[PDB]
Amino acid sequence: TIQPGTGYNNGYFYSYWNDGHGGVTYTNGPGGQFSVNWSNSGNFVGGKGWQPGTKNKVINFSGSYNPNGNSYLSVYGWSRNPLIEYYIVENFGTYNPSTGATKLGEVTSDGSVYDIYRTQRVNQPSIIGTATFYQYWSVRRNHRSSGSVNTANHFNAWAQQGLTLGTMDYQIVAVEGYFSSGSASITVS
Amino acid sequence: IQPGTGYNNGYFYSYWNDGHGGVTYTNGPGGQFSVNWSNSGNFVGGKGWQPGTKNKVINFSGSYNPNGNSYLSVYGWSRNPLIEYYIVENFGTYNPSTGATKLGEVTSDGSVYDIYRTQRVNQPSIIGTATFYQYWSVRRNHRSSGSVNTANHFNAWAQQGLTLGTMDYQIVAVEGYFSSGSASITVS
Repeated sequence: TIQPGTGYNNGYFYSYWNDGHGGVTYTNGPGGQFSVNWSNSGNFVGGKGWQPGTKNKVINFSGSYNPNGNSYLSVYGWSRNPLIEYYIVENFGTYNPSTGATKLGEVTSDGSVYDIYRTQRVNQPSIIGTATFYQYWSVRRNHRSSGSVNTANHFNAWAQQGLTLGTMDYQIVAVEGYFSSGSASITVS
Repeated sequence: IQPGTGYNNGYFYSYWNDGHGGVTYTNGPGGQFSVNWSNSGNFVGGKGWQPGTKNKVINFSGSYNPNGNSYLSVYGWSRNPLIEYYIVENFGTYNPSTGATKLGEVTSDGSVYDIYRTQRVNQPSIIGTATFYQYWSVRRNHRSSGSVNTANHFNAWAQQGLTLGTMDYQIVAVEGYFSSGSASITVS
């Protein structure tokens, strides 16, 4: 009933994307809440937040996150000029999504050490169309499904290692899945 | 001893420096060598084989105490194509793969290694000044003793399209770069 796309719900921006593989139900709830239920999904990512995001937003989230297989829960966003995709990963399922990415260093924020990484995406889908761009990762060592993310600590850590922010695009708390099943119910503020 | 190559107590050795001063390379009994350095320039030296092989299992043991920029590695070259390579087992204050292009990961001898390549442009080499690629495997679990199955690295590199030519020397080496330290390493 909610199809892949973007828009606003109950005051919050939301984005939902899938590869058309079937097996994902994304729902928007009251306020900053969204749920995802999935079963033998393909690749998807969806959630609530802001458009545009900012370089110093403190993002609060709370709820339940129950992946069965490949999945992660993150602050997810994009920047323009240069085109950048980024993830501050708060929890993941059966696969560490930083695997294969180049480690850049570490940062401490909001009660955990994070490992930071970058990888190059070549001719991949993006907010401006097929493109080659860098994808930044900050992966929390102490997994959780509630908390507060001071995005500035991660942007500062990435910038130390090559990141430049031109103009911010969207910035959401998102659940990603990749050929897996699960449920999640997350509220953003 | 002075910068050069040779054999000592059954082992090939190579010692190179940039002329800056501040480093002593010493050959010891059997497969042992030591390095002591203090405000050095750039150097690399150690013991092993000439030529090395693409399936050698290399054993090293001892003490490695860098104070600054340094690494401990299986170090060697191939010819045709000219390739310089490092399987880095430990390092000091700087990750020598910094800025190199990551090609993948390989698990070997008790650790995940990150695999990289970079290009050296008009740089010193075993055949003179040249431009050539440099392959890296960098151990995540740092150690100063252990066993290196070189085939696991060479095969992983090949899978990422990193061809090796005819093998030249292959040693366990201590490198330093504008730093101080001591090391005592025995190869077998």
